[PDB]
Amino acid sequence: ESVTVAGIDCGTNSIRLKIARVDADGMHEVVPRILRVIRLGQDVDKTHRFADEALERAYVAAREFAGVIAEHPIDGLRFVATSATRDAENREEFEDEIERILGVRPEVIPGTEEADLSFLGATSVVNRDDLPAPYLVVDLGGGSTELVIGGDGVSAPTTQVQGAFSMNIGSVRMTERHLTNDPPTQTQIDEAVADVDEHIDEAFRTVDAGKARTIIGVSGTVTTMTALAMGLKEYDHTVVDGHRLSFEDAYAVDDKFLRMTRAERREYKTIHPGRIDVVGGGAVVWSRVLARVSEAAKADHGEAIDSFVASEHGLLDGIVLDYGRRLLAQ
Repeated sequence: ESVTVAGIDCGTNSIRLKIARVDADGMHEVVPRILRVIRLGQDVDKTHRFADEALERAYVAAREFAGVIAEHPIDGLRFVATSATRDAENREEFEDEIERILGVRPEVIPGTEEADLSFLGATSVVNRDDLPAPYLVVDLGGGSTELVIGGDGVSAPTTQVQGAFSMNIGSVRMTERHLTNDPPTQTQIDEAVADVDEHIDEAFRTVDAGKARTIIGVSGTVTTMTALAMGLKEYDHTVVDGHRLSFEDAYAVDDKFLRMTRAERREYKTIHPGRIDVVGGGAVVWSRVLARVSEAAKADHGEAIDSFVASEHGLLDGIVLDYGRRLLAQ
């Protein structure tokens, strides 16, 4: 018995579609992730509502997805909406139109549910021979960044969430709020940094991040920076997924690209055209989250974290796996 489900993850910078088969032995890809960087959360941090052109870019993507889904029968579809939709005061209008295009009304899940699913998606395939738990998963999105940590596998299962928090900082939100100059000035960077560390302080009061022995980073910013640190001339998910990057290499690319002009960034084809404008915001968030989790680890059990593993499996996989296994019961 196995159901074939379709999943859509609608974030702040992009919207993704994935369709797969799900049974007792995990999931089996039918349609590997289709990415459309529609920037639906553009200016939402300031305006608190979706812009007309954003809405429209989303409907264009939606209609294409409806087309892809209609090319293979499915037992169900779950459309998940995150940060950008949580903040948009005109979200109902948005949901009303996606509902008539895809048949399903989008779900605006809270920040902790987003973290739970993201942890599921990234942790259901890790190789225990290579990565020691607790697993701390960082989903750095356009508008939100969640920190989720599981058990060490002794006092509690490695797949059971021990702490989860969704911070309201992201690659998009931080760029629009602080990094206004091309390239950003030291003063803008310092203000982005100060804003990020304050959110981390709040997050740490909830998530005991110092228990981490392995940092898994998911989403656009992490994978792109990792691809850049590897010297890739064009993006290639197969080589980035599961790659361990040292903190030294991570701080270095993060800083180079942060301080880079948008014209300079474009020379690197590995960076999706739709991420070039906000990569600076992701660089600052990522570097600070890494530095803070490391310090928290050394204080917790006397060991600093000096690397992280990039993963191409995040919220989407969690969506399709959860929904799938949820249908295989009801």
